[PDB]
Amino acid sequence: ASHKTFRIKRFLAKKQKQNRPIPQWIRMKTGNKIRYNSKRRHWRRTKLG
Amino acid sequence: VQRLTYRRRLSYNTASNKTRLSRTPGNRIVYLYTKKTGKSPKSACGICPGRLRGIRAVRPQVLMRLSKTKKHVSRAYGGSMCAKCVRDRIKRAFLIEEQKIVVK
Amino acid sequence: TKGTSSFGKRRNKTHTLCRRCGSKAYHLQKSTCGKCGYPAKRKRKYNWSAKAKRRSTTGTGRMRHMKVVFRRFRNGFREGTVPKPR
RNA sequence: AACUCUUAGCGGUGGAUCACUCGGCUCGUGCGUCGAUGAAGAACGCAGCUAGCUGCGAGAACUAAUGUGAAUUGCAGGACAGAUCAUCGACCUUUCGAACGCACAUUGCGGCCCCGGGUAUCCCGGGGCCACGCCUGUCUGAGGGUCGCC
RNA sequence: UUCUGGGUCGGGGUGUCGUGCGUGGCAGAGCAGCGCUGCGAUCCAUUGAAAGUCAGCCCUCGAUCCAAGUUUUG
RNA sequence: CGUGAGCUGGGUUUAGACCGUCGUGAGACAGGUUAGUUUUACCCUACUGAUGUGAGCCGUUGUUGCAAUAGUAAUCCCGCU
RNA sequence: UAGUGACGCGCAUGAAUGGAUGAACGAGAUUCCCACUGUCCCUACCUGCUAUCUAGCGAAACCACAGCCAAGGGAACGGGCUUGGCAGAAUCAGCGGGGAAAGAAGACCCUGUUGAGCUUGACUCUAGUCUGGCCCUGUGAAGCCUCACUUACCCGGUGAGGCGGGUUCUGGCGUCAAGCGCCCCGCGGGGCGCGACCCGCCCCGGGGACAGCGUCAGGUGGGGAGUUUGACUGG
RNA sequence: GCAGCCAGCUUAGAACUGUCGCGGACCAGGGGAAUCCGACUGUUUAAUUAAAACAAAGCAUCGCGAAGGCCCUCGGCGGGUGUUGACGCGAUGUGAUUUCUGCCCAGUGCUCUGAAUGUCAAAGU
RNA sequence: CGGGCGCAGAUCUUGGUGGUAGUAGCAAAUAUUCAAACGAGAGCUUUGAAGGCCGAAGUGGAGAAGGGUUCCAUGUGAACAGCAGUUGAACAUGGGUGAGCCGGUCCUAAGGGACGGGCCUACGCCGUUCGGAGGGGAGGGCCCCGCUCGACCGAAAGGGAGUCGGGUCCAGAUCCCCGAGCCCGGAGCGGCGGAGACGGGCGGCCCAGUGCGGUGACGCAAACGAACCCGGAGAUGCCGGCGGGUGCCCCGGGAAAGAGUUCUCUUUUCUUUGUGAAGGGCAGGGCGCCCUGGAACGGGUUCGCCCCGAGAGAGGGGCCCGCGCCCUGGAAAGCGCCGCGCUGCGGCGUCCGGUGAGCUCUCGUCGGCCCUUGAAAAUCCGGGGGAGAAGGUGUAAAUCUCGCGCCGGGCCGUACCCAUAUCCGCAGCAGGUCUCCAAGGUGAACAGCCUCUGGCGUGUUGGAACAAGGCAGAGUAAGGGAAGUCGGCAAGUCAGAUCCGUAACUUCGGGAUAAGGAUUGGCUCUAAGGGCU
RNA sequence: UGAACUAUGCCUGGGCAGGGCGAAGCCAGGGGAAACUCUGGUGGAGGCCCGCCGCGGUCCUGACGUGCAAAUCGGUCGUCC
Ligand SMILES: [Mg+2]
Ligand SMILES: [Mg+2]
Ligand SMILES: [Mg+2]
Ligand SMILES: [Mg+2]
Ligand SMILES: [Mg+2]
Ligand SMILES: [Mg+2]
Ligand SMILES: [Mg+2]
Ligand SMILES: [Mg+2]
Ligand SMILES: [Mg+2]
Ligand SMILES: [Mg+2]
Ligand SMILES: [Mg+2]
Ligand SMILES: [Mg+2]
Ligand SMILES: [Mg+2]
Ligand SMILES: [Mg+2]
Ligand SMILES: [Mg+2]
Ligand SMILES: [Mg+2]
Ligand SMILES: [Mg+2]
Ligand SMILES: [Mg+2]
Ligand SMILES: [Mg+2]
Ligand SMILES: [Mg+2]
Ligand SMILES: [Mg+2]
Ligand SMILES: [Mg+2]
Ligand SMILES: [Mg+2]
Ligand SMILES: [Mg+2]
Ligand SMILES: [Mg+2]
Ligand SMILES: [Mg+2]
Ligand SMILES: [Mg+2]
Ligand SMILES: [Mg+2]
Ligand SMILES: [Mg+2]
Ligand SMILES: [Mg+2]
Ligand SMILES: [Mg+2]
Ligand SMILES: [Mg+2]
Ligand SMILES: [Mg+2]
Ligand SMILES: [Mg+2]
Ligand SMILES: [Mg+2]
Ligand SMILES: [Mg+2]
Ligand SMILES: [Mg+2]
Ligand SMILES: [Mg+2]
Ligand SMILES: [Mg+2]
Ligand SMILES: [Mg+2]
Ligand SMILES: [Mg+2]
Ligand SMILES: [Mg+2]
Ligand SMILES: [Mg+2]
Ligand SMILES: [Mg+2]
Ligand SMILES: [Mg+2]
Ligand SMILES: [Mg+2]
Ligand SMILES: [Mg+2]
Ligand SMILES: [Mg+2]
Ligand SMILES: [Mg+2]
Ligand SMILES: [Mg+2]
Ligand SMILES: [Mg+2]
Ligand SMILES: [Mg+2]
Ligand SMILES: [Mg+2]
Ligand SMILES: [Mg+2]
Ligand SMILES: [Mg+2]
Ligand SMILES: [Mg+2]
Ligand SMILES: [Mg+2]
Ligand SMILES: [Mg+2]
Ligand SMILES: [Mg+2]
Ligand SMILES: [Mg+2]
Ligand SMILES: [Mg+2]
Ligand SMILES: [Mg+2]
Ligand SMILES: [Mg+2]
Ligand SMILES: [Mg+2]
Ligand SMILES: [Mg+2]
Ligand SMILES: [Mg+2]
Ligand SMILES: [Mg+2]
Ligand SMILES: [Mg+2]
Ligand SMILES: [Mg+2]
Ligand SMILES: [Mg+2]
Ligand SMILES: [Mg+2]
Ligand SMILES: [Mg+2]
Ligand SMILES: [Mg+2]
Ligand SMILES: [Mg+2]
Ligand SMILES: [Mg+2]
Ligand SMILES: [Mg+2]
Ligand SMILES: [Mg+2]
Ligand SMILES: [Mg+2]
Ligand SMILES: [Mg+2]
Ligand SMILES: [Zn+2]
Ligand SMILES: [Zn+2]
Repeated sequence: ASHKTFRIKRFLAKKQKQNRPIPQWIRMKTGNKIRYNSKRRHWRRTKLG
Repeated sequence: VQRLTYRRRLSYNTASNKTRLSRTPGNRIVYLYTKKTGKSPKSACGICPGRLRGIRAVRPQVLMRLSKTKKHVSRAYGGSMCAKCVRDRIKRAFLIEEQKIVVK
Repeated sequence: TKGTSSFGKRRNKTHTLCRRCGSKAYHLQKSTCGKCGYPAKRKRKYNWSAKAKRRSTTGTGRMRHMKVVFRRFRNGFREGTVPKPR
């Protein structure tokens, strides 16, 4: 909704900044141990609650 | 004929969401949110059903920005009591005081 | 009816994020969290759920100040003094 | 011919088996230390490139000190190269939270003191405060409650 | 697959429906203007007209095109 | 007591409800009455039709045919004389 | 065998466990008539979307092994066994005979010393409630009981505003005292008293050692709790 | 006393007219005579029963004057009815109107006595 | 020597893989076609044209809740979007939500919940304006005056001061830009002006003056005033009739500017023809408001009513609302057309009327209905009150003067979707989910059907056939007409409107559109039903 | 631990074309010796009627029934101050 509280908007701001894929140089660091961001969420298939 | 929409978040035909159709210089018919109609004061007697005369019929907080002359008349109880009952209040006050002198 | 057509009428939050435990169990009309008991002064922690106790006991968070006591204890809670300079 | 079935080779599918193990489990030992001086927990934020984890708190991927003695490393870049790491007695440590001015699906609404600025007034910013219960003491009081003095 | 043959059009036959558009009318309840003229459903004539008719109707009478080339078999 | 992935649910035989009898009652009736979700075949056979089929051979291919076997069918009535 | 109207020793109708009646109303149950129609005689034709074929895409239920029959016997209805009939690749579209087809540890029935919902005149209790004793509970008087006392206790009212004893002639107006007395400041200013009586021990009323509380005791108690409600048996 | 001008939209009547067709599509009650049940409107088993079931107005009974009736709470003589006061609140039955509603108090239950003979706890004697 | 020591079963557990099976299936809401472009690649993207649909109770345009980046640009075409994809709500990289006057914030509604007290072994519970020594504020200068005083929380649809016009972006907008305002708060001088303030009687003296007008309703830019009290506004339901005003629609200009048609006809058809807030003025509407006066032969008057010696009619006034028109705004801007230039400058126009059982919205007015009476509070205002303050002859105290000037207005939300693909139902699910706006024709209609504005490709795919059997078209069907069937199940008949005609029974209301009839088109006329000078 | 579904209550909001029957009240005109009646019009009441939206969900025991859907779809239908 357009009507948001500051806590909800601050909560959605954090989840919006975590929905970024891993940097490419991370796979060169850990030896391809972390291949992808397993915590990527889509706005349709998984909701926040 | 063009179909116009609301200009605010409120989407229900409540008493605060009242509009009127206004034609703009851009030849557009837009909604213009109206103020609720005010009421002129009633007489403090509680008998006369009509409202007082010589007083603006505006909202309560609009009376704060109006001058004092626009909120009463130049009579004794003007602005709170009607002229008809003020005459009755004067004659009732006089005649009762005269009956209290007869008993003395 | 009782099934699919009833799930469409769900657009009113019953619980929100609690200010004490951060969980989405703060009942709005009751004004009481369902997970930590906020705003009651004492946290609800029942012994009939070892897993629930395991998820929010001491040691499951940061322990910003309790981990420092562990380091200060092994030195006798030394205060006021400083190491001998070079 | 094909198709079907059987047999073996090879190739797939699949993941068993085996070998491995910075993990678990169990036993034993020594300690046995939270918090209004703000705990546990939570939220948010913090990296040159950083999502998570982890570590930190606007001094935010660590400061100082001490020990150590040349690295960190994915890529750079840059070390005032005493690098880095460990220890950790100094310092720092946002918000919510027993959470404490009143509240909170609100970064909502107040009050006091002081300081600085625009100019005592007001406005703006900063600092210190204002919860509840209770103890000792001070101060200010209350009641012909019991007296004294009149 | 050229002695030819096969298509596409056209024509005719057939049947279906029902008298086309346009034009004309000294047909038209009338009405409106100056006998004239305008408006006017319908009506008459042209006009058993018009329309469409093998795509699974019939017959060519003409016109204009077309002739290839998949796989396999003793 | 052929035949509900053939149908139809009228009846019986869930839960609603009424009447009568019975029971203190909850309820019962082998009494009556009213309303009451009839799900799935694309698998294998069988059957119905439809392609194709003797992988070995101077066989390939076409026409006209023969035919085992299987199916099988007609039925009853009236009027005149 | 329906419907309606009658008949009524009515298995087993009946009067607020309401009887009888009844306009209007009814997606209520039932009977008949007209009209109407493919409901039927008796089926046919047309259209769309499918089924079908194709490109792409692409499941599930189900599955001991499987899948031609007749009889036989058999756990008394084979698909396999016996004796016969017999039997030819690989498939398509249908189809609903069979697979005692699938779906579901039969819901009917019985059994279990397995429950639950519910009901009573089941067994055993229980909240509540009634009643008695004790307790808070004292005081005075009269003949255990009655009547009094207020201070316990209880209730009501109020912004705890006048307790005890010594303004009705109108749908006005009423707000910190006029006035008088006394006294103090340097004609301006201030205080006190009367006005507005004194005294008093409880704010004013209504109860009153009774209600009520606490605790035992008796009754009541399917409101509630727990549990039971034999077995044998041609089910 | 009207003349001039302006302004619509309906209604009625008539002629003519086409193939007697014309609410031409669309929109849009089949009707009648009876029985049963419930008066009606309303309500109900979300996902098999929309009904004759529930409710209903009406009718009738019952309880209760507040230290009360009914009911809530582990508890405060706290709470609901109750910002209430019998034309009210609470508990039931029946089910509009019309017409009636008979007989039975033995049984069960409720209730009222106490010239109450029995049974009869704790405590007290 | 010690075991977690040997599996085919347990509708075993976990994981994996088959047959079925290139099978069922990708079949609800009419629709696509041609060409071109980009591209390795096109039924599906884009562009144009064509033909269609949603048809204003939209498949349209905007919100609430909810979602939370889904918004926008660019790139990619692996995976996903049940065919494809050059496409996407996918992926990747960037960007985007700007407020004193929109909302939150303020108020209390139901309610929640502290406080006192009580209860509870206790965590705690009860209770909610009551119940405590519950006031933290004074005026007056160390003194007397304050509870009707019960914290606080609780509405993004209640109450609640004040922002509108034009323009601008790839996405923002009543927030940005420009322009025009407004509200509130703030000012020992609160900055000026005006008001208070106009003069009298004696010859310098002395005395006034907290405004003024109208018979009145009431009017003037202002026009002292506390405690306390009174009252008003906030703040009143539903329904019906009528009237005023906008918007829309409609009609006439033989009106202007473009455009469509022009085979024939059409002085034709279509489109565009405008002005914000605030302020001033004036129409219009309303008034149990005033003065004069006096009514029966009662009169006035509405669609209905209602009104009148407690005073009509009539005449003359007063007040309120004026969202209508004019003006300031403000034509400079906006639209329409034409012209030049370039890769922004000019010209012209933006006109004049008619109406309505028209539809909405709104402001009014008169009623109807209730054994139903249809909120509180913040806040604001008027009056009563005359305690006080002010100066002694020109001023002072004081000022509700949108007269004017000066300063400030913090915090949070703000993109987008809002549903046949951004919400919920495991999904781009035929389900569910609160509102606003709403055109032309037909017609009684917000019915169905068609069209315009806007939107769209037919709803998770195309192509070719047109067998059986289905589902739907509520397709049609000779003769018979319920013989079908448990049963007229099914759908068939009837249907609108006008004119006639309507029984049994009844609670007199009804039954009733009972039943049963006739009529209905087109065209050309006649007649009647109005207003205005 | 839940009343985001649903049941009831409370508070504050929102919403419901066009027609039909047409009650009180009112007006005027007839009939009558009077009591009073009759006719027309007006008026617009109703848990009134038809019916759209909405809210419901009768029948087809239609569709669907590994569905669009763990209850949906179509027509029909109930109500719609
Ligand atoms: Mg979702
Ligand atoms: Mg604990
Ligand atoms: Mg072998
Ligand atoms: Mg292998
Ligand atoms: Mg802290
Ligand atoms: Mg041919
Ligand atoms: Mg037999
Ligand atoms: Mg049988
Ligand atoms: Mg069978
Ligand atoms: Mg069956
Ligand atoms: Mg059978
Ligand atoms: Mg049956
Ligand atoms: Mg049954
Ligand atoms: Mg039955
Ligand atoms: Mg039924
Ligand atoms: Mg029969
Ligand atoms: Mg009979
Ligand atoms: Mg009997
Ligand atoms: Mg009786
Ligand atoms: Mg009986
Ligand atoms: Mg019914
Ligand atoms: Mg078998
Ligand atoms: Mg099986
Ligand atoms: Mg079993
Ligand atoms: Mg046994
Ligand atoms: Mg049991
Ligand atoms: Mg049970
Ligand atoms: Mg029991
Ligand atoms: Mg037995
Ligand atoms: Mg009978
Ligand atoms: Mg009924
Ligand atoms: Mg009855
Ligand atoms: Mg009903
Ligand atoms: Mg049901
Ligand atoms: Mg029903
Ligand atoms: Mg009944
Ligand atoms: Mg009765
Ligand atoms: Mg009874
Ligand atoms: Mg008896
Ligand atoms: Mg083992
Ligand atoms: Mg195994
Ligand atoms: Mg982004
Ligand atoms: Mg795909
Ligand atoms: Mg691209
Ligand atoms: Mg997009
Ligand atoms: Mg993304
Ligand atoms: Mg609040
Ligand atoms: Mg509001
Ligand atoms: Mg209100
Ligand atoms: Mg936008
Ligand atoms: Mg002056
Ligand atoms: Mg005064
Ligand atoms: Mg009105
Ligand atoms: Mg005054
Ligand atoms: Mg927006
Ligand atoms: Mg959907
Ligand atoms: Mg979910
Ligand atoms: Mg129309
Ligand atoms: Mg509308
Ligand atoms: Mg329409
Ligand atoms: Mg398509
Ligand atoms: Mg879709
Ligand atoms: Mg067919
Ligand atoms: Mg059919
Ligand atoms: Mg038909
Ligand atoms: Mg026929
Ligand atoms: Mg028959
Ligand atoms: Mg038969
Ligand atoms: Mg039928
Ligand atoms: Mg009838
Ligand atoms: Mg509710
Ligand atoms: Mg009906
Ligand atoms: Mg309807
Ligand atoms: Mg519906
Ligand atoms: Mg349906
Ligand atoms: Mg039915
Ligand atoms: Mg039926
Ligand atoms: Mg069905
Ligand atoms: Mg099927
Ligand atoms: Zn008055
Ligand atoms: Zn919590």
